[PDB]
Amino acid sequence: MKINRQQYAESYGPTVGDQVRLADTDLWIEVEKDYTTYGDEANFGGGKVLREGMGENGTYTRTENVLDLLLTNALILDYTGIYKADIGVKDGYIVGIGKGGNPDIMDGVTPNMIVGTATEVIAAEGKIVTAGGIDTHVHFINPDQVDVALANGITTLFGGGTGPAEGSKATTVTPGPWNIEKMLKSTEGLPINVGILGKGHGSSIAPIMEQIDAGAAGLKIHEDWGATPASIDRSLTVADEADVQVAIHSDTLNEAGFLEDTLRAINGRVIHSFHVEGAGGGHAPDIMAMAGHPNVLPSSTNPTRPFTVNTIDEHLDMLMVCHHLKQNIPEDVAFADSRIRPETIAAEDILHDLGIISMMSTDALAMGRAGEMVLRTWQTADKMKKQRGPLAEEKNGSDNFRAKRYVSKYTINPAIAQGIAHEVGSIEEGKFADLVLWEPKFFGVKADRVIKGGIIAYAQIGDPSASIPTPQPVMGRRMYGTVGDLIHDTNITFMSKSSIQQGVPAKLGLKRRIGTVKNCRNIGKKDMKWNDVTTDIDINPETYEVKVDGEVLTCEPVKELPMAQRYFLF
Amino acid sequence: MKINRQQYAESYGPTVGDQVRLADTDLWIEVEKDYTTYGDEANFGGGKVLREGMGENGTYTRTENVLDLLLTNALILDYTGIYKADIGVKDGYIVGIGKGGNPDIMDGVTPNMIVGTATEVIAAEGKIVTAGGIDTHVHFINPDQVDVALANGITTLFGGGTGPAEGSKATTVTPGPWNIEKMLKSTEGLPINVGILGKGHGSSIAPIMEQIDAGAAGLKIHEDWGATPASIDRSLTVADEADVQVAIHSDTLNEAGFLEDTLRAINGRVIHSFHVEGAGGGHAPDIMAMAGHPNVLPSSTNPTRPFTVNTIDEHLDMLMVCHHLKQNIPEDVAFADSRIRPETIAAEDILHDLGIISMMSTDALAMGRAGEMVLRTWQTADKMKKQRGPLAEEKNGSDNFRAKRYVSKYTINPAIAQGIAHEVGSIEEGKFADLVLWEPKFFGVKADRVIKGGIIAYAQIGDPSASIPTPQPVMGRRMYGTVGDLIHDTNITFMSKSSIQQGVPAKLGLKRRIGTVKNCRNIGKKDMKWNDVTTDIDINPETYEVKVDGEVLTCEPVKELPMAQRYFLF
Amino acid sequence: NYIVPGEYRVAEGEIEINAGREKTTIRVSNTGDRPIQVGSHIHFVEVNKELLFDRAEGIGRRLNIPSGTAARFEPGEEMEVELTELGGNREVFGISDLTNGSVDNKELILQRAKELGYKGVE
Amino acid sequence: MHLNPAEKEKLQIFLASELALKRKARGLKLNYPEAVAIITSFIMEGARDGKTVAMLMEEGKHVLTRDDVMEGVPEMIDDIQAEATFPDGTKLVTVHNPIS
Amino acid sequence: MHLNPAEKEKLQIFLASELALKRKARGLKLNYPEAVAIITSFIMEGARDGKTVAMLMEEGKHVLTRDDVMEGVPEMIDDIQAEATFPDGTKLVTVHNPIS
Amino acid sequence: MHLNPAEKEKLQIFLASELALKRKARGLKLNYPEAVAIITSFIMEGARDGKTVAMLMEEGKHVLTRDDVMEGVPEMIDDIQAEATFPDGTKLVTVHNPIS
Ligand code: NI
Ligand code: NI
Ligand code: NI
Ligand code: NI
Ligand SMILES: [O-]
Ligand SMILES: [O-]
Repeated sequence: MKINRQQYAESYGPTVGDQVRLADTDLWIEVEKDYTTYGDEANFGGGKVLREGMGENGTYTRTENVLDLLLTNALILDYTGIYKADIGVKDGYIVGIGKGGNPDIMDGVTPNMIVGTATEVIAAEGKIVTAGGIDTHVHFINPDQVDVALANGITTLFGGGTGPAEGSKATTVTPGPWNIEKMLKSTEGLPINVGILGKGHGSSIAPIMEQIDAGAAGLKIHEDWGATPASIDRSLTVADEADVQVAIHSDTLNEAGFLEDTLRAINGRVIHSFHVEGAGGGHAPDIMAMAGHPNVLPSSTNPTRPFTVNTIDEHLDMLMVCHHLKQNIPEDVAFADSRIRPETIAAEDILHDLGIISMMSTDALAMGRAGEMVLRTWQTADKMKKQRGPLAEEKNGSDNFRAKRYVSKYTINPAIAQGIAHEVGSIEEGKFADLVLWEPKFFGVKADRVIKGGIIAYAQIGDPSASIPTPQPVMGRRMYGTVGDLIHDTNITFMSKSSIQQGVPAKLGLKRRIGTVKNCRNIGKKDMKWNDVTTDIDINPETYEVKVDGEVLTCEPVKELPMAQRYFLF
Repeated sequence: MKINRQQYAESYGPTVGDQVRLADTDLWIEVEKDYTTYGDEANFGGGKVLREGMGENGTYTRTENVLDLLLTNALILDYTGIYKADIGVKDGYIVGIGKGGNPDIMDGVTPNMIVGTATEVIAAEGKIVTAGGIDTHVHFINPDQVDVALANGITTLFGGGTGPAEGSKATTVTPGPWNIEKMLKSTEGLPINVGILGKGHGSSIAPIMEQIDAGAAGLKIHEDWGATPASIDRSLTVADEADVQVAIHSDTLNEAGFLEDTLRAINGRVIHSFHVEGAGGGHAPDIMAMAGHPNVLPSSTNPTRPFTVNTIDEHLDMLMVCHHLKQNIPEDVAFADSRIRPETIAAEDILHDLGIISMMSTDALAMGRAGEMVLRTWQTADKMKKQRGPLAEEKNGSDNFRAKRYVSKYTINPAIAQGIAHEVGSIEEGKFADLVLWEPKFFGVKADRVIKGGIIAYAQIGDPSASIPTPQPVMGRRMYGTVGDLIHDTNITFMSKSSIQQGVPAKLGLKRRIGTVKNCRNIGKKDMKWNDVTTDIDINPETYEVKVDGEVLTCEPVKELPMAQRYFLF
Repeated sequence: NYIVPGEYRVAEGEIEINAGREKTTIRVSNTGDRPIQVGSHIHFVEVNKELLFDRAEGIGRRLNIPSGTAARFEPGEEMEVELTELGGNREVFGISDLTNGSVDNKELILQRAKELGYKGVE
Repeated sequence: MHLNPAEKEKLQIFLASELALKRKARGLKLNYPEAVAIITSFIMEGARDGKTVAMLMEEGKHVLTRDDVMEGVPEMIDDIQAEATFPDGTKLVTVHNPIS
Repeated sequence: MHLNPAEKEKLQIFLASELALKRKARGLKLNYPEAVAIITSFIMEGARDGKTVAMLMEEGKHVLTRDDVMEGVPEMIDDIQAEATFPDGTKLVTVHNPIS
Repeated sequence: MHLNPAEKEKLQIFLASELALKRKARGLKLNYPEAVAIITSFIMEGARDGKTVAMLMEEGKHVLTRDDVMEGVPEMIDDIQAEATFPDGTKLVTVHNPIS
């Protein structure tokens, strides 16, 4: 028997050569390869394949190559490829990507992907499956921000803060041993992976280092605490000793130096440059030149992504109100005009498309939206396809190259930058089972189901009083992975090696999975997947014109975006 | 002095011979007996009886026959009787049913029901008090389902699932040791009693048994996992070894056998037959014949209860959409027509009334409503009184026989079936104090207060900012029994004897009360209270006509029910 | 260029299921008075006793239909079905307990089938 | 009032439908959640009126047409499901392809 | 807006009252929660208008009559209580037997 | 509908604005939360209409005047901020001294 390709894709999801539109964008992803054996596809339900003696093995105990969970027929979108496979989970980790079922009767079964008595099933046919998003610029200001992040497919928050204190409202900082300890204890109740940044400020090593020993996963250098040559230097000395990452929001005011002074203080050491375009902060007007250097891991925050007709009006006003600036004080207007620049925001769109900016992030509740990192990544990719065309490297008419370049910006690249890519950031065997299922019509907009440590944590689901789960109102809801003690097993607290060695988890009574930060100090730009480009970026101090390889980088703002008014009630 | 009966009932609740209407139904319950001493009724408030040196004893310490809690003047509705008594609670258990107060000065005080310094008071005058409902067909799909269940007086959920995974959306199954461990840890946060079912599927004993050792309280055999002769046989061999119950959703498709094949695999062993009418699943069209056998404990799920003019249209459409069936594929229409049958749904109403189906259950979020088990039990009893008349066994014009037959279906019978009736399922001395208070006008519709382990867990209560608790809006709310560590003392996790002996609670850090499942394998139909009838049920394979003792069982669907649009906002 | 959010653009062609495996057509009759529906992946010799067919021709085989679909037999209905070969290790356990091992043990499978009254053991 | 959890939740649907109907009245093409809210609230108000499940399965296909909604919204909505209290208790309504 | 918990909750009462008034406008006899919502919202809007507690105790008995509600609803509602901010601060209104 | 947390929350603003507009219609001077609700809902409905951030910064200063609100309310409201989905995605609107 043969099955026509339309009916095959409707039953099992798409197969090799089939294309899928991402939401209401112009972007198409094409299935590159498929791990299945045609005729032996796994599926679950009445009279379906995953039944005892059939596609479910009735012999093997859980330890004998049997899965805890099989996601059937997933369309994976990952830096590693765009392809069709079953995904096998065991002990909260991805253990197999391939073909699940019963080797008794099926050909092509991946040997550790047996469906047995112990196996739960999630149907992913007709879903796109991605890694959980890794947001590395989070202000911990309002605990309601966690569901916002989960609803847009974010599973890891790296940042700092103590709630709506002015330090935290401005900076991703949890300062000092006591605030760090308190926020590690708060984290026990947050249904998302977390890593905490200490204050990257001081002129003696001991005040900075004692934050790493207390359980910080990294540091933040911020101009509001003094982004001085001394604070930069001492933070990077701590980081090189402790094997944690340092993020920087540089001296916008150029008070103690210009960009070249900050780069001399960095002295070739690895650093994560936050909101590298500079609307979110940094040396006016040329901070974005950081993104050309081999020791810089450069991220954007989301409010400039992508460049739209309301962007400048929105940002200029937001900067003036948040800094208490007066429209009638010429120094205030000059400062705002030096910081919010259409020239660098337009160039930032193109630097993303070229693989020169490696990462996205939110700046959640400080100057960015907790639930729009994934959303704005795809809106940027879609705008760039419209304005620049398919990238030269594309084939078959697909946008696969662009899709891998852009999915890397919020999955694997932040994880590499932070020293946590051994645990999270991609759909690979041996990594934690943080997985997001998307209906293609909602791709990048609203996650269907968010799996944390192999258990559903968050889902779009309906009336809990109904006969079935789909009746209205369908809304984002926390699921059983967030309830009781299961919140401890489905989530990771990322901590420094020293805090782990010194027994901070046992001292504080932390019950969450403990993740080790490591391998942050001997990476660079070349380690950013699909986004590894180093180049001399010139920013004209008079016109704010950005040039790369002698060419001005400019594009127009757009009046409309996809993934916007078709989807949202407000 | 003498008190007229109307004023007596208004002050103290009804006494011997008085009748009370259940909600807006036609059903009347009559007080059979009263434990009080007239003139020495207990009551609490200003100038009332329960005061120091008066109806409250001021001498005795808590250990000296003093209660932690006295429910005064309760109208108990229970399989054991419909009667007026005070209910005494101590250490979270019912310790006395009788007459509370102070033996210093009162006649007739039950000796362990002293009101002392240590005693809290709940006024139950003019309330109906029942046991918490025991729902034995729960899909754990959406944690919001717990409040839904509490609001309709359910206090125990037995079932399975891991949240909105396809396996869980179809089947009451938490598969394998790891998913079971994870859901036991989730249970620590759910403010209701819980027992978890493992997957009753496999051809070797070890994969099935290792779920019981991990902390499952029972098994579920479901056609979607292969309800084969082998899976049935191995599950019942495990169950007989482990002393846990097995629930079955049989092979609707008759793929590996007909009903007689499933009964031969069961081989006289005890089994709980879920949704025995068969709309919810099972051998088409004759599964309901299971309910005639002495080794079968038969339950209904709630969507067919009772038979109404919208039932068939609703079910046929629900089955087609949930199974992805096409109205233009003749095999799909034939399957639906073979499964949704007015002939068996109408007969199911009468089999409940005759005591041939012993239990109700929800099928919460799979094909049934988490908050309507109690509701639909009484709507069925009311429809049967209207269509069949008072049962022959009634006296005094009351519906007491019917009320005891029907309250048994969602209290004591599920508890007996599951092996948990030593702890829960009835208002008896020595059982856990899971008690539901109902205003008669809301009886079976909306619980007033739900007591879990002797502390209020859930209540219909008003504005928390008000001077008093009754101002609007009055809505269902979680109470202090659900907050902090008290959730551990007010709720039971039911587990297998082996998992308890192997120290699973200590291994997982479970803090909840641990209940032992036992005495499930040497019961039968004769052990179902008020619902113990065995008979040859014939289901005509051509007309789907049900006959018992040579008589066709049929009734009309109704256009209206009580306990419906008078009460609900939607 | 009307946009259907999340739409597919499937490639040209057709998917051949169970490619390169032997196919077999047999006649099967539902001798019972209730419908029987048989899924794609049940070992065909182990189906409902009241299905009458050459049971030997079901050994080591299943229906050649798309994964997750089923063949329906109304009461009294006789029709032809196409079978394909089981793959992997060609072992079956459980189901009706006729095989519990290699599907190559034809003699033992049919002896069990005949003793338990599976129709069509020839 | 004695609201249960579902009654509290379903007030949101009514509210979203009122919001969407105001947007339609000032001449906007409706989006995906607006359209779903309007059709869902219509079903629950129909049940309250005492219509049958069959009447609402029919009527729900004629509440909004293609020219009431943005491009792609008809194809995004495969079916709208709602439970409400009919005169004969809670029932499930499914409206198939409500916007053709 | 600086909403406190009670302000958030009491928006639900207003919303339920709007729902109930729409149902009454299309000719339905109102049920128990509908009737309670309408009378409760009337009390809180009266306080907002600057009426006295005594005025609302009187007026609340004339908002709905027997022929506005289903059989048995008058006898189910013994009293409706609401707190609202009067010109002289929060006060409790109780309306006794509002539907006679 | 697939509501996210912000969509659920912002329905409250619409509801509070409807409540406040009913109070203004029966002749009341509006209070601080009423005024904030009305101006906030105006901004989010304007975004839905496809107005620019600049248009709403202008219009938001003319929704309510001094004689629509109680004494001191104009001086209590220094600025009203709202985020909504414009045709070009979520943007922040700040209205400075909306009631002069
Ligand atoms: Ni910054
Ligand atoms: Ni920041
Ligand atoms: Ni079932
Ligand atoms: Ni079920
Ligand atoms: O920032
Ligand atoms: O079920």
